[PDB]
Amino acid sequence: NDDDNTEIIKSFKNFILEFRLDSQFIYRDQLRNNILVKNYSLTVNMEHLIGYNEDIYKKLSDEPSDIIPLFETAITQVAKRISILSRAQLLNSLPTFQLILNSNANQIPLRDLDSEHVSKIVRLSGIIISTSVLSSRATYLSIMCRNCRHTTSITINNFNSITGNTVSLPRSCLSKNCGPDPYIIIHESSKFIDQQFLKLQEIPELVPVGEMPRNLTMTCDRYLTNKVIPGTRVTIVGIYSIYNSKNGSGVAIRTPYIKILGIQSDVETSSVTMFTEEEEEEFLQLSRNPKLYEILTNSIAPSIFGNEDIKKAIVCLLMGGSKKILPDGMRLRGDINVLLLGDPGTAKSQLLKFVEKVSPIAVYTSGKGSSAAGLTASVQRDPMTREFYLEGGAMVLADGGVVCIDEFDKMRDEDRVAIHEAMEQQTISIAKAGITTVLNSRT
Amino acid sequence: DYYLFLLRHSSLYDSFYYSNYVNAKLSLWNENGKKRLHKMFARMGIPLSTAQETWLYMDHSIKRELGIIFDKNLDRYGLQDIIRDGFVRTLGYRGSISASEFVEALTALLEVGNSAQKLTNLRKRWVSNFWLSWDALDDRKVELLNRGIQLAQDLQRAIFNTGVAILEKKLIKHLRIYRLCVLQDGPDLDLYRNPLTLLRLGNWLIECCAESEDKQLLPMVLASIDENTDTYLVAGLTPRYPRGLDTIHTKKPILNNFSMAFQQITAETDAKVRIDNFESSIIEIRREDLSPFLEKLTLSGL
Amino acid sequence: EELTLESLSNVKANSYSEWITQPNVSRTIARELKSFLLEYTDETGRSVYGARIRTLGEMNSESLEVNYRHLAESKAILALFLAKCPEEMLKIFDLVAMEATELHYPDYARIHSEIHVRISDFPTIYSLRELRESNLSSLVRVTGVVTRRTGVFPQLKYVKFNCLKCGSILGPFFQDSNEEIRISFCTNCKSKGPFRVNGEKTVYRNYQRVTLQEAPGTVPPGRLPRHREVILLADLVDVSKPGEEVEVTGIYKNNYDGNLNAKNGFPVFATIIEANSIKRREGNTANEGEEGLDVFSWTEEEEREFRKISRDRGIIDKIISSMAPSIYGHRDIKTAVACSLFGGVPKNVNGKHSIRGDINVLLLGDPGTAKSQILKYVEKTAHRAVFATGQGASAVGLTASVRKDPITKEWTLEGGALVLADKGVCLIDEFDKMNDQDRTSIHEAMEQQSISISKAGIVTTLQARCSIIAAANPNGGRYNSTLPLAQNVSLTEPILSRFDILCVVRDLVDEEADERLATFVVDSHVRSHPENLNARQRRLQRQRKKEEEISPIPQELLMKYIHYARTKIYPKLHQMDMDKVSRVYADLRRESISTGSFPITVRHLESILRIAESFAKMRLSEFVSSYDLDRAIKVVVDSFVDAQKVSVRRQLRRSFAIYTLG
DNA sequence: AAAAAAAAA
Ligand SMILES: Nc1ncnc2c1ncn2[C@@H]1O[C@H](COP(=O)(O)OP(=O)(O)OP(=O)(O)O)[C@@H](O)[C@H]1O
Ligand SMILES: Nc1ncnc2c1ncn2[C@@H]1O[C@H](COP(=O)(O)OP(=O)(O)OP(=O)(O)O)[C@@H](O)[C@H]1O
Ligand SMILES: [Mg+2]
Ligand SMILES: [Zn+2]
Ligand SMILES: [Zn+2]
Repeated sequence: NDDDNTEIIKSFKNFILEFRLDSQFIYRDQLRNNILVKNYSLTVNMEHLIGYNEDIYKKLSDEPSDIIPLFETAITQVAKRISILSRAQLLNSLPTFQLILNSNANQIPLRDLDSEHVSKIVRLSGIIISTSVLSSRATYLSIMCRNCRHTTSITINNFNSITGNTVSLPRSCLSKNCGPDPYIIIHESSKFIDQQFLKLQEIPELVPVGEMPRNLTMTCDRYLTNKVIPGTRVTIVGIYSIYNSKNGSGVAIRTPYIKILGIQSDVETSSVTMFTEEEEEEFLQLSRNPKLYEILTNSIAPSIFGNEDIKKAIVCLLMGGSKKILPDGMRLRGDINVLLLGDPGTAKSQLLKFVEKVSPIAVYTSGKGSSAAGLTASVQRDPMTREFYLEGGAMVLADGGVVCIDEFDKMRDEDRVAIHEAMEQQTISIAKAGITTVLNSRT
Repeated sequence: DYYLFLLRHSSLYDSFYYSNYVNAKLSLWNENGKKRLHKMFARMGIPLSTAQETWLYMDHSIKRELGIIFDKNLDRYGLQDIIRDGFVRTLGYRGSISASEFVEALTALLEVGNSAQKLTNLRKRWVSNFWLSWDALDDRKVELLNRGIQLAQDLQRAIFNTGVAILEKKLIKHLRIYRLCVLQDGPDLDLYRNPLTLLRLGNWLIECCAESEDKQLLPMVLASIDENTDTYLVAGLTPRYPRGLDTIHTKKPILNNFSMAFQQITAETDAKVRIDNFESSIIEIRREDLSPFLEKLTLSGL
Repeated sequence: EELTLESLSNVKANSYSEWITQPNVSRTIARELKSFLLEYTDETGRSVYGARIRTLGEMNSESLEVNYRHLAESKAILALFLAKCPEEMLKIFDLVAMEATELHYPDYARIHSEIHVRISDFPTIYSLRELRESNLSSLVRVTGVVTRRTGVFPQLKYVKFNCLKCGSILGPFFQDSNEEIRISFCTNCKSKGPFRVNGEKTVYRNYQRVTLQEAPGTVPPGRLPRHREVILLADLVDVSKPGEEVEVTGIYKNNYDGNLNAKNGFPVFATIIEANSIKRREGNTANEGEEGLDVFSWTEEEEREFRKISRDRGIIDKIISSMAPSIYGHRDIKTAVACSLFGGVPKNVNGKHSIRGDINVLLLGDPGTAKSQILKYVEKTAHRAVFATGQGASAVGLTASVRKDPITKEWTLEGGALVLADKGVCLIDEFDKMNDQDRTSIHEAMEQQSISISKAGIVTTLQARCSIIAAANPNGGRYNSTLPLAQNVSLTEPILSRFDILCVVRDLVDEEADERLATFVVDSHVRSHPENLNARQRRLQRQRKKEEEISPIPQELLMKYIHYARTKIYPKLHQMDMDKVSRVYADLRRESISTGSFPITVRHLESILRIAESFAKMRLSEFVSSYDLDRAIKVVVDSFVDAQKVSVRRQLRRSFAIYTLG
C-alpha cells in the first residue's frame, strides 16, 4: 500500500530533478526563483510530462485526485532538499506546495459534459459572472481530549475524490473508559488556507438553438484565488467531480462541480505594470512611430468604409483623459463622451460592438431592454437569512472601461435621469432599506 | 508509417480527411465521401469525438492497437496500399518526427515565409524564404519548424478548398490530346504565384483524375492569373499511374514534351513570353497571347 | 422445446408479467423479434430497419426507432405483450437490438455498451384527465406543455456495497430512478450491520425531471389544468424545452409517499411518468401526412430522390407553383415567401464583422386577399414557427422576460417568443394595429440578430436567428394608388428599411379575372368535400390523387426538401457582376427620396445578395450562377417599381428595363 | 417587511 506511493513519489522526484533540455534544468531553477520570492508553487507543462515518460501520464489521467497529492508532496520534499542545509542534523515554515498544470488538449463545451466525464481532467472555456467571498479551510488541526486529555494532530488534504473524504473524530481514545469521540479543536496553533467559489456561464456563440445559457460552479484555493473579476473570459483546466447535498428531488442525486487546477485569462489581470521587458520595448518602439495616429485610425473597424472623424473620436474616447485632484478635495472628470445621432443605414450599431470588443473592459446593452434600478444598483434579499444586500448592475460592471448603449432614444424617461449624477460626478448614492453607501463608477 | 498528412501533429480525422490518396480513392469532395469516411470510423470503432483529438492526448490503448485496427478494417475498401515503412527520428524529450512530415514542413516554409520590379521583388522574397528554410535545418531551432508545420496545414487546407471548387465546376476541358484548366477568378489566387504551390495543386488534381474509371492518359495544362502583372503562369504536367500498380507496366516513366513544345512555338512565333525558370516546363505568358498560343499547341506535333 | 409463435397465444401463468420472464418463452420472443427486425420489408421491398441501423452507426446515436404499426401488422401478439407489460419486453428488445447492431458493426460496443429502443406512435391516445387505475404498468400517450425543467444530474446505475461487519462485497444491483435499494439480511452471513458504497467501481447515468401541464387547446374552457411529473432517462436530456408543447409516450407507475397520506387521511399513492419517446407538436398541428417521431428527417433513398429532382430545369418554377396550391394568383407573393423561408448564409469576416443571412417580408394590401391564409400555410411549413397577432402580443412577450422563481426566490430568465423563433420564422398579423411600444422592441431581432437584457442585476445577451413575416392594412382600409407610400402607412424609415421584400396587393375590377377566381374557388370548395388491400393505403392514395391535381410535388417530400436544403447546402458567391450590381444600386439611390418617398440604403444591396443566395439554395447548388442573380435583381426592381404613384410607374418601368433584360 | 418587473385601467 505505502510502497506504491513511495515509488510514485520517487518517480516524480526523478522527473523533476532530471528533466533537462540542452543545458538547463528548467524546473529546479523555477523552484529556486519561486522560493526566493515566497511563491511556493510550481507549474508543470503536460507535454514535457508526456515526453519524459508515458506511464506517469497514464496514472495521472486515470485517478487524478489520488495521484496529485503524491506529486504535490514530492515537490515540497525536493524544495526542502534543494533549499535548506541539513547542518549534520528550526523554522521549516514551508507548507505543501501548490501544483499548477497547463495543457493544449481539445476543448469540451459545457453542455457536452455528461456522466462519462466523472473524475477526469477536462479543459473548457466560459465567462465569469460572480465571485464569492473568500473562506478559510483547515490543513493541520490540533485536537485535544477531555477525559484522558492528551494532544493529537490531524493532517488533511484538500483533494477528496469522494463525497465524504472526512475523518471527523476517531472512534474510542488512543491507548481510561472515555466517550466515543471526546475530542475538541484547539483553534490556536492551527494552520489555515483560503478557498473561493466562482460561477461560470456558457459562451454566447456556442449556445445551442432555442436554448438558454447554463451555469456551473467552480472552486479554487490558495494562489488561484482572487485572480479573476466578473465579466472576464477565461480558460479553465480542472476536474469534473460530484458532491452530495444531504441538506437538499429525486433519489441518489449528486450535484456536479469543477475543481480549478489552472486558469488562463486574456487580460492576465494586468489592469500596476507587469509587462515583459521585450513587450515594453516593443510598445516604446510603436510609440516612436512618426505616423501612429493614422495607423491606429485605420485599425478601427477596417470593414467600415468612409467614416474618419468618427474613428478619430473613438480613438480619443478609448485612450481617455487625465484624472485630476485638488487640495480642497474637488474631483475633475477624466472621460470623454461620444453620441452618434444620425440617419438609419449609416452603420451606427456596427461600431458599438467593435468598440466593445476592443476595449479591455466593456459592456454592450440596449436602451429598450434596460431599467434604472437594473443598471446602477439592485437591492436583493437572501432567501435563507432574509437580509438586504446590494447587487451591482451593468454600469458598475464596466467601471474603468466603456459602456455601449444603443437605441438611446427608446429608453424610458424615468430611467434616463439616473445617469445624470453617475456621469456628472462618477459616483452613485443609494439610500434604500437603511443602506447609505456611496459607490464609485468611472466609465 | 502511412500515406497521411501530418499524422503525428494533427488529429487522425484531419489526417484521413486531407490525405491525398484517401481523397482520390473515396471522392471526399462530395457528401458521399464524408458518409463513407464516417462508415470507416464507425466500423473501426474509434469514437468520432475521440478521433477528433490531438495525437498527444489521444487514447493510449487505441494508439497501441492502431496497427491491428487498420490491418483488420482497411481491406474492404481498397485502402490497404496506405501502409508503408518509414524513418523516425527522436532526440531527447522533444518528441518524435518522421521524414514525410519534415519534408512537408520544409516545403511549406519554402512556399510561405517572412512589372519587372515586382517580379524581381518576388524572386528576392523567394530567395529569402530559401535562406530561412536553410536556417531552420539545425536542431537548435524548433520555433522555425512548428511554424512550418502550421503553414503546411494552412496551405493544404487552401489547396483542398480550391480543388473541390474546380472539380465541382468541371472547368477541366477535355480535348482530343490533352486536358486543359484555367483559373480565371476565385479567392486567394495570390498564393498560386509560387511554382511549387502550383505544382502541389496540379499533383492533387493529377491524383484525383488518375483515380478514376477513365482509360485515357493525357497531359494536363494548368494556368493562373496575377492581376498586378496581367500575365498567365502556365505549367505543364505529366500523367501518373496509380500508386497501387505492378512494376511490369513501368518500363519507362512518362516523358515531358511540354518544354520542347514551348520552345518550338516560341522559336517560330513572336509571343511575349519569358522562359527563365530552371524547370523548363513552367513559362510565363500574356493574357492576350494565351489563346492563340494554345491553339498553336493544339495544332503542333507533340 | 417447441419455440413456436402459436404457443404464445395462450397463457399458463396467472399474469403476463410472470409469464414473459419464463426461460422457455423468453428465448422464443428473442428469436422471433430478431427475425422480425432482420426480415421486415417495406413497400419498396427493402429492410428499412437495416438502413436505420446503418444511419444509427453513422450518427453514433443511442436510439433506434421501431415503428409501432409495423409491429402490430405482423406478429401482433408481441405488440400486445409490449403494450400491456412494457418493462418485461423492452429489455429483451434492447438485447436483440444490440445484437443486430453488432451484426453490422463488429466491435461497436467500444463506442457504447447499450442501446435504447423507442416506440414511434402507439394506436391509442389519452389525455391528462382520462387517466384511471386500469391503465397502470403499461404504455400511455400523453400530450402536454412543459412548464418547469429541473436540470441535469447523474445517477448510479450499478450499485455495489461493502459491508464491513463481515467484509462482504455485494454484487451489482439495479435502480429504478424512484426507489432506494434496500437489502435486509446482507447475503450469506445473514445479518444486518455497517456498510458503505465504495463507489470507485460503478457506472453512471443522467436524468432530468419536468412538470407537465394540460394543453390549453385541449382543456375544456374555463377549467383548471392537471399537473404531472415526467422523468427522462439518458439520451432524453434537454430534448424538451420550456414552453414547448410536446407529446410523450411513456410508462405509468405509482409509488408510496408520506405527507400525501398525512394530508389526505387515506392511503393514496403518487404517480409519475417515465418517458420513453418524445415528439414535438409546436405549431405544426397537421399530423396525418406521415408517421414517426420527427417528420423533418429523411432516409438515404429520400436523399437520393432529392438529388435526382434537384437537377431538372426550371425547378424553381415548380417550387414556386407548388406553394399554397389552393390560392389563385399572387405569383410574386409566392416567390417572396419561398425566398424568405429558404434564407441565406450568415457571414462572418475575420471574426470581427457579422452580416445577417435572413430575409424579412412585409405584406400590405386590401382586405380579402388571403394574407392570413398564406401566413397560416407558412406556419404549417417551417420547422420552427411562432404566431403572434395585433394587440395580443406585448414588447416583453416577444423578447425574453425576467421572472422570479417561486421556489428558489431569485431573478431568472424566461424565454420569449422570438427565442422560440430562433432558426425559424416569426409570423405577425395585423402589424399596423400593434402599439408602437410593442413594435419598437424587435429592431435588434430583425437587424442585429441578438437580444440584450440588463435587468435586475442580470446582464446577458441572447442570440436570435429569426425571419419576420408581417401583414398589415393601409390607412382607410384600402390602398390609394395616387399617393406615395409615406402617406399610405404610419410606419417610419427605420422600420421600413429593414424589410428586404415589400409587396403591395391591389384589389381591382376585372371581368374575366373575377370569373377565373370564382371558378378556382368553386373547384376548391367541391374538391375538399369530406364525402369524396388495406383501407389506410387506399385512403392515402385517394389523398395523393386529390393533391396531384394542384400540387406538382407531394407536400411531405417538399417538407423534407426544405429541411435538407436549409441543413446542408451552403451557396458560395464568387462570379458576380460587380459593375452591374453597383450601377443598379447607384440607380436605386437615384430617384427614391430625391424624387419620391421610399427609402433605399445599403441594406437593400445585401438583400439582393441574400435573395441570390436563396435562389442558389433552391437548386441544391453550392455556387451562385448568373441566372440566380438575374432573378434576384428582377424581383427587387419589380418590388421597387410597383410601389410608386401611377403617374410615374410606366416611366420607371421603361427606364429600369435595361438591367433585367434577360 | 421592502425592492423591482408586468399588464391592464
Ligand atoms: N459605411 C459602411 N460601410 C460598410 N457597410 C456599411 C456602411 N454603412 C452601413 N453598412 C452596412 O449596413 C448594414 C446595416 O448597418 P447597421 O445596422 O449597423 O446600421 P445603423 O446605422 O446602426 O442602423 P439603425 O439606425 O437602423 O439601427 C450592415 O450590414 C453594414 O455592413
Ligand atoms: N385566390 C384567392 N385570393 C384571395 N382569397 C382567396 C383566394 N382563394 C380563396 N380565397 C378565400 O378568400 C378568403 C381570404 O381570407 P381572409 O379573409 O383571411 O383574407 P385577408 O385579406 O388576408 O384577411 P384579414 O387581413 O382581414 O385578416 C379565404 O376565406 C380564402 O379561402
Ligand atoms: Mg442599430
Ligand atoms: Zn485517553
Ligand atoms: Zn457475512
